[PDB]
Amino acid sequence: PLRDLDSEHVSKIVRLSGIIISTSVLSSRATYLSIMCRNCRHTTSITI
Amino acid sequence: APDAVFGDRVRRFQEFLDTFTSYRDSVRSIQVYNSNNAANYNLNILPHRIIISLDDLREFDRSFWSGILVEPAYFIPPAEKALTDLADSMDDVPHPNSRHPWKLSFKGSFGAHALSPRTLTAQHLNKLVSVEGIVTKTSLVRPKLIRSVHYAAKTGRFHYRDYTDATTTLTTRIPTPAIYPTEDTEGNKLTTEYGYSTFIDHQRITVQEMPEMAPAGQLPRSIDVILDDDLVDKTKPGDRVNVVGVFKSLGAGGMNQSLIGFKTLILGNTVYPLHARSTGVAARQMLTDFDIRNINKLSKKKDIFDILSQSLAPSIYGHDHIKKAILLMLMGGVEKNLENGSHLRGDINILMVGDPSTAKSQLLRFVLNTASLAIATTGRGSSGVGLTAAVTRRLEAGAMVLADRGVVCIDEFDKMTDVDRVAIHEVMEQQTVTIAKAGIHTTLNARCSVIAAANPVFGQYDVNRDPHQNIALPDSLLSRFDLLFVVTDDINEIRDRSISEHVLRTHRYLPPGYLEGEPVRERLNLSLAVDHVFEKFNPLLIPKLVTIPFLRKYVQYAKERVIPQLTQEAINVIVKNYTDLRNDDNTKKSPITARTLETLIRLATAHAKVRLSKTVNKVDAKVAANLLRFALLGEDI
Amino acid sequence: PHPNSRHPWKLSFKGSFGAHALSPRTLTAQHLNKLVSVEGIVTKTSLVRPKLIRSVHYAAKTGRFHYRDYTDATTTLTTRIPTPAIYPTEDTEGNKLTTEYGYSTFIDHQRITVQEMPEMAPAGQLPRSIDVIL
Ligand SMILES: Nc1ncnc2c1ncn2[C@@H]1O[C@H](COP(=O)(O)OP(=O)(O)O)[C@@H](O)[C@H]1O
Ligand SMILES: [Mg+2]
Ligand SMILES: [Zn+2]
Repeated sequence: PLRDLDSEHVSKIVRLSGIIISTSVLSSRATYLSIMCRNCRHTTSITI
Repeated sequence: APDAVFGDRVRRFQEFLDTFTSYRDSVRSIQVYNSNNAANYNLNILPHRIIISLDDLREFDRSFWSGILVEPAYFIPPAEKALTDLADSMDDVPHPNSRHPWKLSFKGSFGAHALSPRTLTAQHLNKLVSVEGIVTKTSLVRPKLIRSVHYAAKTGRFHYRDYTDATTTLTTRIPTPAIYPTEDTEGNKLTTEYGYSTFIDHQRITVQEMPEMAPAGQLPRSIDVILDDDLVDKTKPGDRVNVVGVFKSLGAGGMNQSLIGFKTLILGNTVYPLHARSTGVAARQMLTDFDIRNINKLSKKKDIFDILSQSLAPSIYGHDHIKKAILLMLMGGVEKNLENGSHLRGDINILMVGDPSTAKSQLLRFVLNTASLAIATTGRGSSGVGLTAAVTRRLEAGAMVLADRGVVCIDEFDKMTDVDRVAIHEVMEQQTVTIAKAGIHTTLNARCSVIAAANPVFGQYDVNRDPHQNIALPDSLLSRFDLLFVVTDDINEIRDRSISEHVLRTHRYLPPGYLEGEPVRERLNLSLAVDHVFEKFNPLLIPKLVTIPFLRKYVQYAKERVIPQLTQEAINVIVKNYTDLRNDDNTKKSPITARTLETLIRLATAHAKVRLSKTVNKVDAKVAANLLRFALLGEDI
Repeated sequence: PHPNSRHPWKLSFKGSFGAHALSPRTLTAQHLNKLVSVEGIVTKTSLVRPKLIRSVHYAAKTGRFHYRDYTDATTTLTTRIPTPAIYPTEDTEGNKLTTEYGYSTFIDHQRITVQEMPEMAPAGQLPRSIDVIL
């Protein structure tokens, strides 16, 4: 139950029931972004 | 530094432009138009923008098409450079007083990229997408400094600096935050030279999922669109819109150590205002020379009025003079704006009081569907705040302000509050809405023709009683209605069987491309606000009936290219009929005032517009007075 | 055109220089950023070394030829913004690049030292020298 979540559940898999009362707008998260240095042209890629 | 791939794509798009000659024709026409009114005035200047059909590009080069759709940042700049090179190549005659960058706009089938603000996700980023929605917010059209010109008085020299932001290019640059030059390189104070600096119009609109397709009860989704220097002011809040643009991601999304996620918006390339029913967007239609020829051909016919009257609502049986009045209101009269400032109304209002099920609402829904610009309202479903304007320090247009130069179809007119009734009183004759609220004294234009449906006091029009007791509406309000039609459901065997055979024939109808037992599909008809004249399906079985699209074309042509002038030979008939109606004792359904002289004049002008005549002849006045006498008394002379 | 703007042409100057006709001893800091003619004796000539002014690379995965231009402080009379562009060891999108020698551009560079001529230098005094880049 949502009221029965203590600090022993932190960073652990928990199953909890409830009702959704809000769904925010989708936001864009970078999963793979190419980067380049400003005072250079060094191309690199960061993968998420 | 030049790029080989960039040049290859430039030459490929140049080949594409050479293959499809319509694009040189469009660019040449734009250039000659600009040069011609440049030399004329030493009107308006057409933008350096070309509509590109994506279907033609797919036919020519499918990878170039897929590259533009999927990788616009790498394929749109080369295509724009090719178009600019082509335009400067044809520019043998330069405008009086490469160069002049030409922008591209896209149209056609987008496939999976034709989306909505709800279905536009993060995997559409950096793609050319067409988003359909409703405009909810339009920011101020603000100038953006793209080149500042300064003057150094000590040296007497003019300097300049160009500015660049992240939204002006599809590709990402190195950011160069060049400061505003407040002094020369060597210490001389600079003076900004406004009027020689370059400012580019910039607008940021918000496109939200349309109410007709957004899920019910769910919070809507919105997307930001940025318009630059020619797409600004192309739409207004509440407009249905189709924006074609590159779904871009900007900023760092909190990664750059100084946001929850990346800032995403659409760099608008094309803006199409769409026409949806009961919206504030009129219905522009393309009139080919064949269409105009057919319109003139039919206008030459004597009974064209009748042909246009019966073809309005063939599905409704009867209501023939009501259809004539509806057609005249669709045409309408011509408003008069005298030099001193007074205004004479040229819009025809119609009221239909009647028994239950005499098709008053179907005749309202038909007018809503077929009119160029029509807004549908119901009594007490929209108040004076919802009908007229509303103060939000800013004004929000109501039903009769959005329907300016249009039609307002009010169902259940009797179930309207008096607070709304007074505002309607103002809107019908003076065609204006004066707010004078919360420090906002504004006179909005509400030049709209009102068609309304109402029920009697007891729910059944008692023929024993008089109309004044059966209507229960203010007499001053009934005066504004140019034509008041009382329709009664009289049970007569001939018309009983005839209306029932019609109702069943209409119910026994099949579309050309449907099976016997196939449920007819239905779309929302999002027409773009820019092949036979007659109709195959005839519920009546008789004169010929024209198709609704052709009738809309005819109404548009007569409404936009015919301005009839009253004549003495029509004035004699109008004056005689008005004097008789005022003086003759006949127990009229509606009172006779000086407004009656002007509904005679307006109906005569509308019928003259029907015949495509530039002068109101005697026959127009006679038929106008005939319809009016029917509407007041019920005569058939 | 020669078989197989473009082809930058350089200028060389001759004539009377007046006060700018100097020697390594009389060439002071108030002649800086001036066109001067210096007469002297060559004492040192460095090796004629190539200087990379454009590197051409090949990406085998895409099979495409890329290039990068290099600039230093001595190649232009005016001062630029310094742009230390690194040597491209890979493409923008991760493909390994192979340097294409023979398509890259190397420019000969020499640094000589001009010293006051013995016939005009003061006797018994340490001579003055100036660096010249060719
Ligand atoms: N004279 C008529 N001819 C054809 N259909 C009619 C007629 N009168 C009523 N109907 C049918 O009756 C139905 C209801 O009419 P409606 O417009 O809702 O009536 P009301 O004006 O009383 O609201 C519609 O399907 C309409 O086609
Ligand atoms: Mg009704
Ligand atoms: Zn670096």
